[PDB]
Amino acid sequence: LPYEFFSEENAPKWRGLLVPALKKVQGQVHPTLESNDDALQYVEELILQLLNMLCQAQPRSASDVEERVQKSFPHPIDKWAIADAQSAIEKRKRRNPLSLPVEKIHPLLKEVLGYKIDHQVSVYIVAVLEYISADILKLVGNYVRNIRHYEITKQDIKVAMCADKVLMDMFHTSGEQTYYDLVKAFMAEIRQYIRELNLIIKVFREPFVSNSKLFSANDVENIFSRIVDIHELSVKLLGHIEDTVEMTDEGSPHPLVGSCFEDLAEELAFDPYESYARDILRPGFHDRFLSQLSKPGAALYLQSIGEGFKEAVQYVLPRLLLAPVYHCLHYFELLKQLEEKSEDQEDKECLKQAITALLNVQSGMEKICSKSLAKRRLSESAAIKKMNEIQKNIDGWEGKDIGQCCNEFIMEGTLTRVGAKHERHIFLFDGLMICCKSNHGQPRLPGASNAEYRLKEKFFMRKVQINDKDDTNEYKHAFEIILKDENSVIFSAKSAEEKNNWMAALISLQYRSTLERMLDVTMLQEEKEEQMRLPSADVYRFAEPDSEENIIFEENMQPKAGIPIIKAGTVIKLIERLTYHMYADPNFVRTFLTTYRSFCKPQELLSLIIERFEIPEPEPTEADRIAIENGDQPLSAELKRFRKEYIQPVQLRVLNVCRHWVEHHFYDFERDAYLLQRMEEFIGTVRGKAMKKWVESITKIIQRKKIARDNHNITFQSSPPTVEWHISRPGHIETFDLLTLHPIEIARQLTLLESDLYRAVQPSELVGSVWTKEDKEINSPNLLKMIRHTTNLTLWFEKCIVETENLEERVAVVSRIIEILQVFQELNNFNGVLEVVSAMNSSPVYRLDHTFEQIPSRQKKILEEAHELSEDHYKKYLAKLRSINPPCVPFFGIYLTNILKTEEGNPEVLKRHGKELINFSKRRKVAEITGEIQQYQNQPYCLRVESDIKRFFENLNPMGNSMEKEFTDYLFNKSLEIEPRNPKPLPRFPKKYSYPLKSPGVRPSNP
Repeated sequence: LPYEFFSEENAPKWRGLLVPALKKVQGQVHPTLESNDDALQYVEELILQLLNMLCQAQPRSASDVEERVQKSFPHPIDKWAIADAQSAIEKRKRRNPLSLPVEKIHPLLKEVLGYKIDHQVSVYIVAVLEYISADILKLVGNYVRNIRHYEITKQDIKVAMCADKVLMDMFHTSGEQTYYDLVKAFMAEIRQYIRELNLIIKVFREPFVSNSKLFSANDVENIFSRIVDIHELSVKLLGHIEDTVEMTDEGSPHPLVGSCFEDLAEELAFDPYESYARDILRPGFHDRFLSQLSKPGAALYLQSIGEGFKEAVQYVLPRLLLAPVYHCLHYFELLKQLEEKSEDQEDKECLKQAITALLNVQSGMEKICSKSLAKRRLSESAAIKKMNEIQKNIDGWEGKDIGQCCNEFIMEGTLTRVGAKHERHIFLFDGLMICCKSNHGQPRLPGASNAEYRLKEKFFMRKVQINDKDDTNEYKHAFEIILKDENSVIFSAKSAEEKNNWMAALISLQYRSTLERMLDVTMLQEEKEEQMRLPSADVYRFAEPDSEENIIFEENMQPKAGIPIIKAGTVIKLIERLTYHMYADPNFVRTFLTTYRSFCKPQELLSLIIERFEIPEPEPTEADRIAIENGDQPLSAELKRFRKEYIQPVQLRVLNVCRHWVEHHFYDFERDAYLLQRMEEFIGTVRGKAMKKWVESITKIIQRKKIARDNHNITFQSSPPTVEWHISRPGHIETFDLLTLHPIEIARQLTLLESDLYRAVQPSELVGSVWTKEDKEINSPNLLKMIRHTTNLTLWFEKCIVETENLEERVAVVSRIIEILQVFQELNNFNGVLEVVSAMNSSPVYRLDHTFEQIPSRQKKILEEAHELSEDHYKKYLAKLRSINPPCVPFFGIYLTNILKTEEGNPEVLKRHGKELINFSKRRKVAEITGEIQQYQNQPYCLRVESDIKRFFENLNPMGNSMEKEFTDYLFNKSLEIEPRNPKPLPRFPKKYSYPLKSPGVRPSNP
């Protein structure tokens, strides 16, 4: 009685160990695909199925297990598996121990097996289980990567299974054409293309290069013909295309890739494509080819390398070599889509220069492909509505709907079954074979089927192998098929033309898998052989390894964890992650540039990014010296494979953070004249091929800023409300006063004024309490400028009140100020609103009972409304702000208060092993708050600025040349004068204003 899989006895012991572990394996093969618990719960059921049959043989030693593996597991999967499991016993260095919980599997093994086993045996068993787990995810991951889905599901796992012959032997739109999308699409296509290239180079071409005595130099050329060159180009192009996008900020319609093509086209890099397109479409190509796998030694070497290898190299490789053609033709038809949909002038200029330089190459192939022979090979190599028609075309079909096991049809032709009376039309489908007898034109009885065809039987199409010989006997252009538990059927064709057609699609299905597998094995192997030493930690500080005393990460923030994030760490490590060669982080670069002045200085940062930029190259070996001035020179090629792949990412990001720097921090270089000087001189030293583009990028921005500082008047969308005139004629700045100017006009101008101030505020001025530092004027020019405004305005209000001795007039004044509040409220100017509340809560005013008595009851409710904005920690206010759309002027007070609580609630540094790490968590938390500030800086108000009035409020000097304390006392003293205490009589003060005291008021004009 084999051990149950559920298991009916022990169920919660086989479902809570695999799912959590396999999720990590998927990130090892395809770090670009998402995990799905549903899919992972299906894989564990497969891995468990394997664990049973392996324990059936009941091995007691690590040697008895190997036997069961070589027998059950097909080839060559059994040879690579035993090589991996052995690596576990050799105790040799490995990426990581068995991902799957070994201490969870070990006890359960002795239960299923039935007896005691050494720990060395268990590890060997799980080792195999690991190789198989990763093998399934590696396969299904490929298909998900090909269909461009980016997500894996339990469903697509089944599809990849059926496509196999090994795993089945053991387990048994879019009309839209946006400019940005085509780039992301092409980049996805070129990635698949490059993968196919590596398949042709490291799987097909490698064997011909390995065996020299059989295949010579020119012998290989006659087959592939400059295929490597095409690869080195696609990589570079894929490089510059990923770099241009990585440099494109969010404030841009689309990356400028036009310059990229211009460089390659100017160098005529698309020439090897022409040489290739010819050597492949030649009339005498297939001849030299087929006459290459027939020569002595060839037919035997192909088989030794792998089983079924020969069949694909002869009936598939030719079709794979046609890819670079269609690929190259795709560029031309794509560049034209760029010039048409280019949103930039300078960009479109580089597009024309590219297409023009590729006219000779385009016109070339456009005529090479139009050949009477070449054109016939192109159309050949080139839901669901089709399957229903084909299934319908079948009469009395006894199988399950074709769509049960088939998603597509490969080809449709005719063949003659040996021992078969009539030629059978054949429908080709993935995982299925269809045979029918034609009855076209033949008479039928009324009511009987009218279908053209008639099919007797069907085949699985899994695990079938074909061998053919154009024998003396009446067998020609035929293939051999082995029915399971059945005699093989020979299928003949009319000519070799169709023979290759069938052999193509057929061999491709069952053989494609072996390729993708052998490719991943090779690629992975190459990365291991290439030993790369980390830069000397003595000459390069950023090279020092990572630990728990120089850098920290958070587990909470990220479960995968996926994208890494840092809690704290020294400035060195911080900059390392700021320009981490492996991956690029946009969020971190933004945050860092906003909150770096709290623990690092501008001059300091510049000096550090330079150190990070310039990296000492590994000293050439002794043999490189004698050859550095002579032929047969190393050329440091082995070093370039790392230098080029390390320098680029590292230095690219150094120029990236340096790009954002000179764009969103132009004030830093404006504050220190020497800082900018260093910047322009550091760029001058930066030299290189593609480095020019990014250099011109930085320089262009720097010049753009300088011309911005020197000498505006932007326009907005209609329509601006007509300005409201006051009792005093326009232009008369002298008569300007609270009662004189028109209520709503005053609010508009103050709203504009306070809005610019708010927008001007840089999130930097609010980090590390730089406004509290003695050097407040330097770090927070805008913040302070805003604060001073609120003070002056509020004071001005109180001054307009207490100085109005006459009660009748002071009531008017207070009444007017309340009206101005209303217009702040409707203009979403919460600032000005609360600036009025402050004057109404001031000592000199809050005590004027006699004044606040003679004001309308309708206005009191308006004032009391605002008084409630402060209550409950600005609860009412915060709720109101979230229901408001810009333009609006937020109350800045709330932000300052929170920011403080954050920098006081969190230690500036974290102590680890006596060391001191810069707590970056604070920096982010603060940035989160500063974000809520920028959210409202986007859209300005739609109001026409009036020079005189704007100036008037900019020149507000209530205190005159007095001090805060002095002037405030005076106000309170005037309050005790205009309204004495209860016992003291209330004097009758004369009127000061000799103009109409009646409000307009607060009523916009119809026009």
